[PDB]
Amino acid sequence: VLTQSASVSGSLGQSVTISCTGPNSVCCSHKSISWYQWPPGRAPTLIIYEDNERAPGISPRFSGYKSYWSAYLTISDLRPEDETTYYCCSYTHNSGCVFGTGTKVSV
Amino acid sequence: VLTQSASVSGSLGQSVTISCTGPNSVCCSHKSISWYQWPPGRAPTLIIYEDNERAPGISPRFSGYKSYWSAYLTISDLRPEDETTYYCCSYTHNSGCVFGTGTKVSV
Amino acid sequence: VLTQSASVSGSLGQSVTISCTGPNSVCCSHKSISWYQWPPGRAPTLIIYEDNERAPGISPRFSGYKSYWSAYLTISDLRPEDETTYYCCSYTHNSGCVFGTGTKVSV
Amino acid sequence: FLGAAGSTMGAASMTLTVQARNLLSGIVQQQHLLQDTHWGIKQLQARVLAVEHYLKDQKFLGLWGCSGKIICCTAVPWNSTWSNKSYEEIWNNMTWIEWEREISNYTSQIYEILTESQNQQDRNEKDLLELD
Amino acid sequence: FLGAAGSTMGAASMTLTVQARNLLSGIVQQQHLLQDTHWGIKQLQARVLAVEHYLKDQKFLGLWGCSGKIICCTAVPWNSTWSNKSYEEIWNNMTWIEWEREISNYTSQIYEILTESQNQQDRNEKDLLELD
Amino acid sequence: FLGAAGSTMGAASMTLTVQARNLLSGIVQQQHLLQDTHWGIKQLQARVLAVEHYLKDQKFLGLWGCSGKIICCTAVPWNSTWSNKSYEEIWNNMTWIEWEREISNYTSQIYEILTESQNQQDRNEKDLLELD
Ligand SMILES: *[C@@H]1O[C@H](CO)[C@@H](O[C@@H]2O[C@H](CO)[C@@H](O)[C@H](O)[C@H]2NC(C)=O)[C@H](O)[C@H]1NC(C)=O
Ligand SMILES: *[C@@H]1O[C@H](CO)[C@@H](O[C@@H]2O[C@H](CO)[C@@H](O)[C@H](O)[C@H]2NC(C)=O)[C@H](O)[C@H]1NC(C)=O
Ligand SMILES: *[C@@H]1O[C@H](CO)[C@@H](O[C@@H]2O[C@H](CO)[C@@H](O)[C@H](O)[C@H]2NC(C)=O)[C@H](O)[C@H]1NC(C)=O
Ligand SMILES: *[C@@H]1O[C@H](CO)[C@@H](O)[C@H](O)[C@H]1NC(C)=O
Ligand SMILES: *[C@@H]1O[C@H](CO)[C@@H](O)[C@H](O)[C@H]1NC(C)=O
Ligand SMILES: *[C@@H]1O[C@H](CO)[C@@H](O)[C@H](O)[C@H]1NC(C)=O
Repeated sequence: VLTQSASVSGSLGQSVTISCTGPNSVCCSHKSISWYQWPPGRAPTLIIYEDNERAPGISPRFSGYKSYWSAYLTISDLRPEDETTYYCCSYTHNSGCVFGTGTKVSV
Repeated sequence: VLTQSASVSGSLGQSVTISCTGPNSVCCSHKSISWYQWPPGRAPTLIIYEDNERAPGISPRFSGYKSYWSAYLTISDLRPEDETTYYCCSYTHNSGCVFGTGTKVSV
Repeated sequence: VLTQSASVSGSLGQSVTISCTGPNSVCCSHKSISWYQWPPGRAPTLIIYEDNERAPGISPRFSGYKSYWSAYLTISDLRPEDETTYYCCSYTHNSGCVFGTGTKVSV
Repeated sequence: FLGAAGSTMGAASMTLTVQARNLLSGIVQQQHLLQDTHWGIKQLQARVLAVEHYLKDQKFLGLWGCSGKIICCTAVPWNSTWSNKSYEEIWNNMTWIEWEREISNYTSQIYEILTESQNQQDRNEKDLLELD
Repeated sequence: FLGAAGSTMGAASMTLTVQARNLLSGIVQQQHLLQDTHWGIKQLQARVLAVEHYLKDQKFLGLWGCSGKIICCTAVPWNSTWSNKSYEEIWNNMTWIEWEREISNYTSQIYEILTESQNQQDRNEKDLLELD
Repeated sequence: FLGAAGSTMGAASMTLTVQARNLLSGIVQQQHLLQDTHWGIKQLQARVLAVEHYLKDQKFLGLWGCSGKIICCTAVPWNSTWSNKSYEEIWNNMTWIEWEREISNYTSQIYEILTESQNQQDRNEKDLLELD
């Protein structure tokens, strides 16, 4: 029910942005949005847990934001290790996690 | 020389007021006015010593006030034990006490 | 190079003033001016070291001031012990002392 | 200790200073100690007890934000259950020992509330305040 | 000491008060001393060590301008070298003993900087300020 | 104690901090005690005297409203009888031991006045102020 950009591409040292939006009951107002780097066939990684807050050890070149109808994940200073699928989730303190449709960052 | 209301009457749960006034040299400006409940033929009782200040243990339904020409003693929530004679006095920190003409609260 | 008033006179209980002025590089802006009582043929005495500040033990009747082109030494409540020659000097924290041409206070 | 406790509390409020002076130690002219074997240990115990009681009172003071003041006003409202006596009944009719005797049974809860209230106000609220 | 150290630091921030109460001395009902010869000297040493540790912590507090507060905010910025952990990582994921273990190696330099900074600001700058 | 007392008072005003650090106790690396019978009592006396002098100075500080500061300004005017020396004569020509030697005979009255004045101002006047 959470939709993202189908696919997206970038180049060296750039900044690729991915969207995450849905209905009012899924992605609107102040429901926390998390972003995971999730390479296909391996283990995920917490990139950004709270809307504007990252995970420890994450390179500072990853940023997150949330509008009133869509959340955005930005990857700056693109490096070859970023070429994976990324997924978002909507959650509150007790409500369960609702993942997204994913987005493959090309280069 | 200190004059009060001759006599006064009330009923259950009411509030009867008694006056205490005299010349400028007796009851005017800021000379402290005290009010004693004084049943006839028995021992008195300090009801209100300073103009707006009561004695310890007194029921809070007794109040006092002082204008620029007369002091007033109010008895609220009248009860049968209030049916006595009340007297006022004018005094300072070193000047002697000058009692009043008394007032019998009927009911 | 530092010039003063040639000579000056006063009387009992008065206040005689002496000037000390020179070029911009000698007596101008904020170069400290000191005043010494220096009887001829004997030892000097520090009267005023900083422009508005005296030496310890000096009678308070001695005062100093500095304008933007001349410094002034005032002696109030004149007494016979003041009848000496007075000299001024221009100095900074590291620059050397440059004395003046002196002034004999008559009476 | 020079102050007379037979005076009203409003009178000893002025004399607080000499009593607070004598509390710390005696006025100067500290004690030469020859260190008698098996003796003087009572003297060391006496000095330790002196500093212990001083520190107890300073602990109460510092927990109350009054670590530098002799008189400090607190934001603890007075419980009428502690005493229904008025201001002119306390400060003009009672003496300090009398009032402390009357308040002794509640003094413990007073200390606990006073420590909790004065600390919360000056720490949590002031912390949240400078947070913005 | 009533507080449980298994809770997060944001949880023990509320319980600070009971722990600060138990630090000074035990709750009242101090100890009758018959003064056994060659005995009880360990008890005097115990009391002296108690007041010594209390005074050490109060020395650190008073040098920091916090002599009257339990929580005080300081003008010392946090060094990322001490810990790169965030606010929600410290106050929501760590417990007080864990955090003190992580910070133990830098605690000394933290104390020294905190004493120098908080003292300079509240003495030299405030002195120069009232100078004019 | 690192500070050199041969420097002027204006120079040791900067070095106050290290001297205040060494006063409390030595820098860390407290003392293992095997408790020799009839021995070590001199060591307990030494520790008690250390805490006693520290507490004497902190008593003077706390009575003066300066319980949290190293430098505090007071509302006590300077008596010219104590010393007619100027500011640049004191802070630029004298050293701390010299100045304390000069002021030693008046130090007692200075302490008493300083305790009375700083206490009255911060207690009675502030009490009457919040009264309205
Ligand atoms: C002054 O205050 C004291 C309060 O202690 C009052 O005396 C108390 O009276 C009650 C009974 O009325 C006794 O139980 C207390 O032990 C008394 N306390 C004492 C004697 O310290 C006293 O009545 C007050 N004075 C006036 C004029 O009201
Ligand atoms: C909570 O904080 C602790 C910090 O202590 C994190 O655990 C540390 O992990 C590192 C290695 O990643 C170890 O070297 C430390 O010894 C650990 N400290 C402990 C266990 O106290 C822990 O990862 C944090 N939790 C989360 C979810 O990030
Ligand atoms: C610096 O200050 C000291 C004050 O102590 C001055 O020396 C004092 O001089 C008087 C006599 O003039 C002696 O009684 C004191 O014992 C001296 N105090 C000392 C030596 O510590 C000294 O004169 C001042 N310096 C200047 C240049 O004025
Ligand atoms: C103070 O009075 C309130 C009023 O009911 C009461 O709840 C509280 O327990 C009292 N506290 C003390 C310490 O007396
Ligand atoms: C804090 O970080 C700065 C930044 O370079 C460094 O110079 C300083 O030495 C550090 N101090 C401590 C106590 O870690
Ligand atoms: C301070 O000087 C005044 C001025 O006469 C004097 O009355 C007072 O006793 C002096 N006090 C001290 C402590 O020197």
